[PDB]
Amino acid sequence: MRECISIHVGQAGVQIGNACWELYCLEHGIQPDGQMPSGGGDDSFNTFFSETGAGKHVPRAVFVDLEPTVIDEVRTGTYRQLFHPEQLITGKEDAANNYARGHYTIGKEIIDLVLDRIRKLADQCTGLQGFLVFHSFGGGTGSGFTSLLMERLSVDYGKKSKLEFSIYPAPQVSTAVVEPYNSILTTHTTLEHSDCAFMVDNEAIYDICRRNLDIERPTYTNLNRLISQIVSSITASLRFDGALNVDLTEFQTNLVPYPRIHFPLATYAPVISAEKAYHEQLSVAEITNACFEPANQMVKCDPRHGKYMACCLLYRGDVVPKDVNAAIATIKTKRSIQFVDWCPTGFKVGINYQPPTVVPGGDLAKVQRAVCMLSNTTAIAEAWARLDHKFDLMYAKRAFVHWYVGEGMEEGEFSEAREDMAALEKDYEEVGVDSVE
Amino acid sequence: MRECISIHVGQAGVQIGNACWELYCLEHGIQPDGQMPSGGGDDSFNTFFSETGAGKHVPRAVFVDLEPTVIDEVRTGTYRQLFHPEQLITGKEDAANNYARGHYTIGKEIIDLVLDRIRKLADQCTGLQGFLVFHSFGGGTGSGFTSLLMERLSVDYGKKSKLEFSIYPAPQVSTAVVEPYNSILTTHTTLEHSDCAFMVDNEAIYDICRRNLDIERPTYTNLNRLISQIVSSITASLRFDGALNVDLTEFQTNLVPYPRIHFPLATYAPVISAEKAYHEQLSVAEITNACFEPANQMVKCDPRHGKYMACCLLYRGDVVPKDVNAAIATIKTKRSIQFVDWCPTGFKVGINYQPPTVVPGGDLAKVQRAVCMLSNTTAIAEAWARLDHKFDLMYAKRAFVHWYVGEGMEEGEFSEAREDMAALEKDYEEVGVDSVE
Amino acid sequence: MREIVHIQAGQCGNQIGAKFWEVISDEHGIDPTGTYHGDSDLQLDRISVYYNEATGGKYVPRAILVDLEPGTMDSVRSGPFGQIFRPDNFVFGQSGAGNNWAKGHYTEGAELVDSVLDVVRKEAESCDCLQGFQLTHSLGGGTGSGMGTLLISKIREEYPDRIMNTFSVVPSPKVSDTVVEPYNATLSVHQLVENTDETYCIDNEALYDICFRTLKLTTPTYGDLNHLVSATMSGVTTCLRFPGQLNADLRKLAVNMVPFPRLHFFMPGFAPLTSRGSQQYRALTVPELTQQVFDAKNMMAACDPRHGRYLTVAAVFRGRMSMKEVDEQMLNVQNKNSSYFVEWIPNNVKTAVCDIPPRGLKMAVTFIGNSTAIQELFKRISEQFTAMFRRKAFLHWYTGEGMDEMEFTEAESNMNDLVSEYQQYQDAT
Amino acid sequence: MREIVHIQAGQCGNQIGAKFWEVISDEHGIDPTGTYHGDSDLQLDRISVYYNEATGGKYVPRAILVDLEPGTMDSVRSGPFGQIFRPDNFVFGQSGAGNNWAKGHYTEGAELVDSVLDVVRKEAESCDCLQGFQLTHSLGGGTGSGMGTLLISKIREEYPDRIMNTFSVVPSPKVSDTVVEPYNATLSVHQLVENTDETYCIDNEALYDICFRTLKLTTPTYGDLNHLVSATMSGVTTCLRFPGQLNADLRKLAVNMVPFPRLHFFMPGFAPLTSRGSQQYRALTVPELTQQVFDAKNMMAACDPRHGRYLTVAAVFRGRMSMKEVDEQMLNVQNKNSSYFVEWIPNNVKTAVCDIPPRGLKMAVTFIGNSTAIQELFKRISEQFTAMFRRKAFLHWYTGEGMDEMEFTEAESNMNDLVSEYQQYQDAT
Ligand SMILES: Nc1nc2c(ncn2[C@@H]2O[C@H](COP(=O)(O)OP(=O)(O)OP(=O)(O)O)[C@@H](O)[C@H]2O)c(=O)[nH]1
Ligand SMILES: Nc1nc2c(ncn2[C@@H]2O[C@H](COP(=O)(O)OP(=O)(O)OP(=O)(O)O)[C@@H](O)[C@H]2O)c(=O)[nH]1
Ligand SMILES: Nc1nc2c(ncn2[C@@H]2O[C@H](COP(=O)(O)OP(=O)(O)O)[C@@H](O)[C@H]2O)c(=O)[nH]1
Ligand SMILES: Nc1nc2c(ncn2[C@@H]2O[C@H](COP(=O)(O)OP(=O)(O)O)[C@@H](O)[C@H]2O)c(=O)[nH]1
Ligand SMILES: [Mg+2]
Ligand SMILES: [Mg+2]
Repeated sequence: MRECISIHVGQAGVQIGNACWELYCLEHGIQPDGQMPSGGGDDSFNTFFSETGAGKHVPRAVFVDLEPTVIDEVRTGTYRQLFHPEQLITGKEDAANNYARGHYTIGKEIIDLVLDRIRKLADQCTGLQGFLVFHSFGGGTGSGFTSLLMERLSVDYGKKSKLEFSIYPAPQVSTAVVEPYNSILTTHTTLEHSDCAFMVDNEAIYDICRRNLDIERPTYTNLNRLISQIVSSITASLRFDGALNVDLTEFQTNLVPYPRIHFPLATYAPVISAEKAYHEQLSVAEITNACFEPANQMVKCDPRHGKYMACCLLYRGDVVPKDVNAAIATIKTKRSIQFVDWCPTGFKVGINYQPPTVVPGGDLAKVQRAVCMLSNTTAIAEAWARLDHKFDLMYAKRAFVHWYVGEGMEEGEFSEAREDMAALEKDYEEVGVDSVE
Repeated sequence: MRECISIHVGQAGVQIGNACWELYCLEHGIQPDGQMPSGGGDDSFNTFFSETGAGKHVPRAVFVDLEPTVIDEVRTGTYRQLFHPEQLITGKEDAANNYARGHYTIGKEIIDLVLDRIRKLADQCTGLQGFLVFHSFGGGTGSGFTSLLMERLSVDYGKKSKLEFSIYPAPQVSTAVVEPYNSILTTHTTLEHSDCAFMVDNEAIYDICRRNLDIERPTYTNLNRLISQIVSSITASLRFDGALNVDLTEFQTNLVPYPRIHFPLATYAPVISAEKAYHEQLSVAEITNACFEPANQMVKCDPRHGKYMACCLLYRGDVVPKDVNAAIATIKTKRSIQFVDWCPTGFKVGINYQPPTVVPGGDLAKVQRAVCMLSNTTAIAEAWARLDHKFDLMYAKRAFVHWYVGEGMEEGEFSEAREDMAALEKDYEEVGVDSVE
Repeated sequence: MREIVHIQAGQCGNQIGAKFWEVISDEHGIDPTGTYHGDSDLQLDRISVYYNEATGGKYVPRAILVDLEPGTMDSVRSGPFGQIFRPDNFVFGQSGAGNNWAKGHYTEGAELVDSVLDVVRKEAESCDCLQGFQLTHSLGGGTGSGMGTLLISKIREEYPDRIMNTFSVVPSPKVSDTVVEPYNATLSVHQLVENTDETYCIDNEALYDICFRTLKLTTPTYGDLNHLVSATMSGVTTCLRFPGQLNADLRKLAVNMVPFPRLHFFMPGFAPLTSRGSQQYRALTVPELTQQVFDAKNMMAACDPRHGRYLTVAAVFRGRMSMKEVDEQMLNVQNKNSSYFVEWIPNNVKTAVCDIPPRGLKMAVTFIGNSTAIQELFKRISEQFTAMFRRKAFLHWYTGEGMDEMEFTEAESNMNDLVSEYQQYQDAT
Repeated sequence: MREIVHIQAGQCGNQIGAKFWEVISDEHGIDPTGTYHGDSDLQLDRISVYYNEATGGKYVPRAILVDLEPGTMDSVRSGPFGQIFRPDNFVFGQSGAGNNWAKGHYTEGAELVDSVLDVVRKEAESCDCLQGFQLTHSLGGGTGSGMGTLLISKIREEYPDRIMNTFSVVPSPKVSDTVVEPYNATLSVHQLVENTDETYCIDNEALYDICFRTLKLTTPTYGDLNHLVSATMSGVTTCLRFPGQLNADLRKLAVNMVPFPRLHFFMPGFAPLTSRGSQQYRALTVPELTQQVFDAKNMMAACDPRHGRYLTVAAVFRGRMSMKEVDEQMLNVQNKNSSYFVEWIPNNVKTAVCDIPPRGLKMAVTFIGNSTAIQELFKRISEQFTAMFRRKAFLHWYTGEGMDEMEFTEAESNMNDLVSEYQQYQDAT
C-alpha cells in the first residue's frame, strides 16, 4: 500500500544499512535466511520488504559502492541470504575520497545499472512514498555518487520524497583531509534535489556513548545501532499502526520551512545503560526533557547558540497523548530553549504503540517508552561556518585541487559551491532574525 | 656466469699468480690436480675457473714470461696439472730489465700468441667483466710487455674493465738500477689504458711482516701470500654471495674520480700473528681502525702527508652493517685522517659472508673477520716526485739510455714520459687544492 | 580485484622484495612451495591482489625481479622462497651497472627494458583490475636508480592512469655506501618527481638507530631492516588484502597525501617495535602506539620532524582497535603538536583501520607522514651534489655512457626548485 | 734454451777453464767420463745451458780450447777432465806466440782463427737459443791477448746481437811474469773496449792476499786461485742454471752494470772465504757476507774502492736467505758508504738470489763492482806503457810481425780517453 526504497552508498551507507536491516529483521521477526518462522506485523512487514511466493522476503534495498570489499563483507555475512544477489551492486575501483572521481569518472559507468535496478524496485510498488539514502559527506564514493544519484532521481521520479541520512563531518576530528572539499561539493549538489537530510556526527555519538551508556571505547557497530534506532523510530509510523501516524510527505511539510533549509538534527532518547536503567523511571516527561538537552544531540552543535524552527517528536511504546501534551507545553514554556517568533507552533507529534526492540548483545537498555526527536534549528549555521572556513583555508592555496581537476571538473565549480554555501549561511542568519513587527 | 681473465706477466706476476691460484684452490676446495673432491661454492667457483666435461677445472689464467725458468718452475710445481699447458707462454730470451727490449723487440714476437690465447678464453667466457693483470714496474718483461699488452687489450676489449696489480718501486730498497726508467716509461704508456692500478710495496710488506706478524725472516712466499689475500678479498664479492656485492665496474666508478688519477693503495687487516691473536678481540672497530693507520699500508707513503679522495672497504666474514657503519662514521669524524672537501662521501662499503681461509703452513692467524681497504689518496704524489727525481738524476747524464736506444726507441720517448709524469704530479697537486668560493 | 604489480630493482630492492614476499606469504599462510596452508578464509578472499592462482592451488606472486647483475636474483632463487616465483619473471642482464646512473639508465637500460616491459605487460593483462604498481629500489645505487627511472618513465608512458608507488632507500648524513650516491640520488629524484605518485623514503641509519634504541638488537643484519620495511609495506597495503572497519586503498592514500603534484615524498614508520624484555612491562594501547609513531625517534628517516612542519599524515591501524580512542589520541596529538602542523590544512590526519593484525600481534600501526623536514634531506643531497659537481669529480664516467652535463645541471635546477617549493609553505602564513 | 759458448785462450785461460769445468761438473754431479751421477733433477733441468747431450747420456761441454802452443792443452787432455771435452774442439798451432801480442794477433791468428771460428760456428748453430759468449784469457800474455782480441772482434762481427763476456787476469802492480806486459795489456784493452760487453778484471796479487789473509794458505798454488775464479764464474752464471727467487741473466747483468758503452770493466768478489778454523767461530749470516764482500781487502782486484766511487754494484746470492735482510743490509751498506757511491746513480745495487748453494755450503754471494777505482789500474798500465814506449824498448819484435807504431800510439790515445771518461764521472756533480 505504501512503500519505501533504501539506497545505501559508500562504506558508511552500507555498514549503517547492515545495522538497519539487522534491526528491521529483529523487529519484524524475519530470520537472516529471510523466512518468517511465525497479526499486525504483516502490514508493517510489507512496507520495507518485497514478498515472494515461496515465503522468502527480500529487502527493498540497493547497496552500491565503487569498491567491492565492504559489499563482499555483506555477501559473506549472516544476512547474505536476505538480500537479492543482484541488488548488491559493486564497482571495480574506489573513489579515493575524491568527489570528482566518484561523481564524474567512475560513477558514470555504474549509475545506469543502479538507476535500472531502482526502476525495477519501483515498478513492483503499489504506492511509493519515496527514497531513503545513506551515505557520508566525507567519503568520495558517498559524496560523488549520492550527488549524481540524487540529481538523476530528481530528474526521473521528481515529486516523490527523497530523504538522506548523512554523516556530517565532525567538528574537531576527521578521518580524511579532503573532507571539506567533498562535503562542500556534495551539499552544493544536494541543496536543489533533496527534500530533507538528517545530519549525524561521529564525535557527538562518541560523546553520547561515553556520557550516558557508560561505555568507554565504542565502535562503528554501536554507532550504526543508534542510527538504526533513529531510522526505525522514523519509519515505525509507516510500518506499525499508531494513535498519531506520520508520513514522509508530512515530514517534509512540517520540518522544512523554506526549500533550502531542510537539515534537521537527529536525536534519540532514552539512551541509558542497562545498569543505570533500574534507578531511573524513564517517563514521558523525563525522556522529553532528555531530548532537548545539548548533551544528547547527535550533531556537535549547541542549540543554545541558535533557535529552533521546526521540532518533530516520534514517541513509540506505552505513551498517552496527555503526557506528551503536558511535556511539550512545558518545553515550549522553558526560557533556556528558544524558538523563532515566526513559528508559533514549532512541534509536530507522532505516537505509535510498538516499543523498540533491543538487539542481542546491545548496550541500549530495554524500555517500554522511546522518543526520536528531529530538530531543524539554526545551530548548524555555526557548523557550516566552520566548514566554509576550512574550505577557504584549503582552497586559497589550491591545497588538493589538482586531484579533482584531473578527474574532470573546473575551479569554477569549486567557486560556485562556495558561493552557494555562502548563500546558505546568509539564508540561515536571515531566518534567525526576529520579525520587524 | 661473470668471468675475469687473470694475466700474469714477468717473474713477479707469475709468482704472485702461483700464490693467488693456490689461495683460490684452497678457498674453492679444488685439489692441485684440478678435480673437486666434493652448494654455494659452485657459482663462486665458476667465476675464475672453466668447467670441463671430465670434471677437471681449468684456471682462466694466462702466464707469460720472456724467459722460461719461472714458468718451468710452474710446470714442475704441484699445480702443473691445474693449468692449461698451452696458456703457459714462454719466450726464448729475457728482457734484461729493459723496457725497450720487453716492449718492442722481444715483445712483438710473442704478443700475437698471447692475444690469441686471451681471445680464445674470452670467446669461451659467457659474461666477461674484465682483466686482472699482475706485473712489476722494475722488471723489463713485466713493465714493457704489460704496456704492450695493455695497449693491445685497450684497442681490442677497451669497453671492459682492466685492473693492474703492480709492484711499485720501493722508496729505499731496490733490486735494479734502471728501475726508475722502466717505471716511468710503463706508467706513461699505462696511464691512458689502465682503469685502476692497485699499488703494492715490498718494503712496506716487509715492515708489516716484521711489526705485526713478528716474522724476522720474511720470504717472497709470505709477500705473495699477503698479495693473494688482497686479491681474494677483492674478488670474493664477484665469487661468493654477500650482503653488499662490489664488482669491478663499481670499483672503478667509486675509486677513480678522474681518468689519470686511478692509483689506490692496498691494505689488509687483521695482519696479526697467531701467537698474539689470542689476546686481542679483533672486532669490526679494531680492524677498521687498523686499516687507516699509516704503518699497515702496503705502500711506503704516509697518508698524513696527503688527503684521502676515495676509500673502499671490503669486509668479509661475521660482519654486521651497523658495526661497519659506526666504524666508518668514527673514521670520518677523526681529523688526523683527512679527506678532500669536494668528496663529501669518501667511503664505498662492501660486505660478504665468506671469511678468509688460512693457507696450511701460513703465518697469518685464523680470523672470523677480515677487511681489505683500498684508498686513492694524494700521498703517492710524493712517491711519484721521488721517482721523477731519480729519473731526472739518471737521465740528466744519459745514465743508461744507450741500451734503450739500441733496443729501438728514441730519447723523445724518455722526454715525453717525463713530461707526462710531470703532468700527472701537477694533476695530483691540483686536485689536492681545497675548494674556494 | 584491485591488483598490484610488484617490481624489485637493484640488490637493495631485490632483498627487500624477497623479505616482503616472506612476510606476505607468512601472513597469508602460503608455504614456500606456493601451496596454501593458512587457516582464515579472508586470506583466500583477497589473494588475487598480489598472487595469481596457478593450476593445482599453487599461488605464484605477481612479482617481477630485475637486476643487471645475477647475484641477488640467484640468491633469491636458491633461497627458501625461490621456488615461489615464476622463472620467466627472473629477467636479468649480462653485465652490472656498476654504481653508474648513466650505465643503468641508457646503456644496459635500452637492452633490458624491452624484456621487462613485456613481463610487466603480461602481468598487467593477467590482472582484471589494475590498481597501482609498487617498485622497490635504492636511490644510491647505479642499477636501482637507473633501472627504476627508466621503468617508471615507461610504465607511466604506457599506463598513465594508474597510480605509481615506490619504496626508496635514501642516503643519510653520516653514511655512504657508494662514493657517487649524490649523483645517482639526484638524477633519480629528478626523474621520479614528475612520474611517480608516491615515494616512501627509508633510511638505513634511521633503521639502525631504531634497532638499537627500541629493539635493543646487538647485531641487526640487513634482514631485520628488510623485516621493518616489509612490515611497513604489509601495513600500507593491508586495506586491499583484508576487510577493515575503515578501509583506505592506496589511491585514497595518494589523493589524501599529495596536495601538490610534486610533493609526494613521505616518511614511513611503524609501531610497536619493543624488544623482548620490554613487552612484559609495557601495556600495548592505542595512546602508546600513537605517541610512539608520532615520536621523532621512531621515524625511519633521519630528518627530525620537529625542524619542519607537517603537511598530511596517514595512520593505517591494524588489529581489533577502537575507532574513538584513535580519534581522541589524534586530537591530543594535533592539540599538543599544533605548532608542528601547517595551519592552511585544517585537519592533517587520514585515519584507516583494519581488523586483521600481523604476526599474531594484538595491535599494530603503520605511519606515513608528508612532513616538510624532508627538505633538509634534499638540501643535504643537493649540497653534496654541488660540492662534487663544482670539480666535476666523477662526471667523465657518466659522460662516457652518453649523457651530457646539461642533464646534471637540469637535475640540480629541479632539486633547487623542489627545495624552494618545500620552503615556501614553511614561509607561508 | 739460453745457451753459452765458452772459449779458453792462453795457458792462463786454459787452466782457469779446466778448473771452471771441474767445478761445474762437480756441482752438476757429472763424472769426468761425462756420465751423470748427480742426485738433483734441477742439475739436469738446465744442463743444456753449458752441455750438449750426446748419445748414451754422455754430456759434452760446450767448450772451445785454444792455444798456439800444444803443451797446456796436452796437459788438460791428460788430466782427469780430459775425456770430458770433445777432441775436435782442441784447436792449436805448432808454434806459440811467446809473449808477443803482434804474433798472437796477426801472424798465428791469421792461420788459426778460421779453424777456431768454424768450431765456434758449429757449436753456435747447435744452440736452441744462444745467449752470450765467455772467454778466459790473460792480458799480459801474447797468445791469450792476441787470440782473445781477434776472436772478440770476429765473433762480434758474426754475432753482433749477442752478449759477450770476458774474464781477464789483468796485470798487477808489483808482480809481473812478463816484461812486455804493458804493451800486451794496452793493445788488449784497446781492442776489448770497443767490442766486449762485460769484462771482469782478476788480479793475481789480490788473489794471493785474499788467500793469505782470509784462507791462511801457506802455499797457495795456481789451483787455489783458479778455484776462486771458478767460484766467481759459477756464481755469476747461476741464474740460468738453477731456480731462484730473483733470476738475473747475463744480459740483465749487462744492462744493470754498463751505464755507458765503454765502462764495462768490473772488480769481482766472493764470500764466504773463511779458513778451516774460522768456520767454527764465525756464524755465517747475510750481514756477515755483505760486510765481507763490501770489505775492500776481499776484492779480487788490487784497486781500493775507497780511492774511487762505485758506479754500479751487483750481488748474486746463492743458498736460502730471506730477502728482507738482503735488502736492509744493502741499505745499511749504502748509508755507511754514501760517500763511495756516485750521486747521479740514485740506487747502485742490483740484487739477485738463487736457491741452490755451491759445494754444500749453506750460503754464498758473488760480488761485481763497477767502480771508478779501476782508473788507477789503467793509469798504472798506461804509465808503464808510456815509460817503455818513450824508449821503444821492445817495439822491434812487434814491428817484425807486421804492425806499425801508429797502432801503439792509437792504443795509448784510446787508453787516455778511457781514463778521462772514468775520471769525468768522478768529477761530475
Ligand atoms: N557511523 C558510521 N560512520 C561511518 C561508517 N563507515 C564510515 N563512516 C564515516 O565515513 C567517513 C569517511 O567516508 P567513507 O564513508 O568511509 O567513504 P566512502 O563512503 O566509502 O567512499 P570512499 O571514499 O570511496 O571510501 C568517516 O569519517 C566515518 O566517520 C560506519 O560504518 N558507521
Ligand atoms: N712481492 C713480490 N715481488 C716480486 C716477486 N718477484 C719479483 N718481484 C719484484 O720484481 C722486481 C724485479 O722485476 P721482475 O718482476 O722480477 O722482472 P720481470 O718482470 O720478470 O722482467 P725481467 O727482469 O726482464 O725478466 C723486484 O723489485 C721485486 O720487488 C715476488 O715473487 N713477490
Ligand atoms: N634496507 C636495506 N638496504 C640495502 C640492502 N642491501 C643494500 N641496501 C642499500 O642499497 C645501497 C646500495 O645500492 P644498490 O641498490 O645495492 O646498488 P645497485 O647494485 O646499483 O642496485 C646501500 O646504500 C645500502 O644501504 C638491504 O638488504 N636492506
Ligand atoms: N789465475 C791464474 N793466472 C795465471 C795462471 N797461469 C798463468 N797465469 C797468468 O797469466 C800470465 C801469463 O800469460 P799467459 O796467458 O800464460 O801467456 P800466453 O802463453 O801468451 O797465453 C801471468 O802473468 C800469470 O799471472 C793460472 O793458472 N791461474
Ligand atoms: Mg568507500
Ligand atoms: Mg724476469
